[PDB]
This record gives sequence, C-alpha cells and structure tokens, in this order.
Amino acid sequence: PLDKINSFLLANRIVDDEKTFTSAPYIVAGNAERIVSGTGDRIYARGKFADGQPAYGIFRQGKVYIDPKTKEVLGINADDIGGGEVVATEGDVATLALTRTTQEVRLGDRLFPTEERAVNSTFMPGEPSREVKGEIIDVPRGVTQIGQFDVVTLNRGQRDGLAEGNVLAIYKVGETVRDRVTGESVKIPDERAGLLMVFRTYKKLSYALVLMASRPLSVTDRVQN
Amino acid sequence: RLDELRRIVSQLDIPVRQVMIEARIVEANVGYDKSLGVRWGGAYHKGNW
Repeated sequence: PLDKINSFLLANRIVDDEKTFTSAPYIVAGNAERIVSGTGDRIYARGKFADGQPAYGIFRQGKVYIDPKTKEVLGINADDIGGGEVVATEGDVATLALTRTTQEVRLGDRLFPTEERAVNSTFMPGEPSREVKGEIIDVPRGVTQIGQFDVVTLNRGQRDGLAEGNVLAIYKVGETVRDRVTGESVKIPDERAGLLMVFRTYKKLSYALVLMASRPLSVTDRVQN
Repeated sequence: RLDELRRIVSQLDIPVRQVMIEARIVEANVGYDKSLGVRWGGAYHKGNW
C-alpha cells in the first residue's frame, strides 16, 4: 500500500492557484550556468521572492475548463523542482540551488512560493461515495486511455462532490451508431475496471491518482460510482 | 535434500520486479541574429560605398 502511495507522491506536483502567480510570476533566468534544469545548480530569478521566501515551487500552467456557462479554468500548477533554496543578489535577482523532481525548469519559467502539503498513506483504503459523479479532463500526460494509474484532474461540479466523496469507479462512454437503421450514434457508458484515489485541494479541482484495472479510458470520460 | 531444495524453490519462485523507466530529452534552441547593411551609392559623381 505504501508503495502505491509513494508512486502518487512521486506524481504529486500539481497545485492550485495558477491565477495568483499568473498575476505575479517570479521570473527565472540565467546563462551563467545555462540550464533548463539542475540538481543543486544555480539559476537566477527576479521578484520579491528573492527577498522573501527562500524555497519555492516551480509550476507550469495548465487550465481545467469546467462549468462552460461559467467558462472557468481552474489551472494546474505542475511543480517542476522538488525544492530549491536561495541566495540574494542585488537587482532583486536571486541565485538558487535546485533539488530537482523529474521536471525540467525552463530557463524562462514562472516561479511561485513554496507551499508544503502533508500527504499520508492513510488514503490507501479508499473513501468511496457513489453520489459524486463527473467527467475527467486535463491530464499532464495528455494521452487518452492512460492506464494502470495516472494523475487526473476531476471536474468542478465533480470537484464539489469530491469534497464530499473521495473514491469512484471508471466509466468510458462509447458512441454506438445505428449504421444500418438511422446512422444515429448513441453514447453508452461502459463501466471500466479500476478506481480513482482522490486527494482534493479545495478552491481547485481534485488531483487523483487513478489505478486503472486494465480499462484504457479517454482523457474525457465519466468518473462515477 | 528434498526439503532443502523445496526451500530453494520457494526463494527462486519470486516475482521479477518490473520498473517503469522514464528518460526524457529536452532540447532548447534560442537564436538571435541581426544584420545591418548600410549602402551609399552615387554614380553621378562616382562616389559609391
């Protein structure tokens, strides 16, 4: 059980509040050691973040567009470095060392403050509430039908239900066409083996490491139970 | 000997551990090139650079 949690923990880079630092990005740059990633290497960056918080989380911006009438994207902040620490340089720039977590940090990337969140392996048994039902979108993978497990972003109405219920089963809705009668195609949900483990960041969507029991489901599919 | 071999069998019949290896290649190319050609040509008095 702990190892499954460890895999998710390896996948736990996506955080909320893309809008905040879209409004105030901490700008990284530097050719003294011209890298787009490093472990303990020196990058420089401009912003008060140099003056303030020594650590920080490097996040690339994804967008989760739900509530089409409200047409809101609550984005995805993919955490690039595992961690980093700073030295202060004049000019409001900083020189930081980088503990890297598999994600290259674009030399011209956006930096955000460090926000440590505690995750436990106590989620492993599951918290299954069926009422929660919603679609899935915006996987970092971007690939439809991803299987075995993956970090998925459940939708917003689905997100509030998620606030109620952590665990749900997989459904892939497939359209069946009445080719020889009408040509009309009716989408039919197909319950798929495999369930999601969901960790919810309220005020954002739910970051869920879903374990797929064989069934490969499209980027958009019905998570329900 | 049968029992000892059985224990060896128990040790040997162990699931081989698969690992997912993800090696990613990142290529970044930044190019800035500026060229200025300045020309002053007059054939009227034969002065042209």
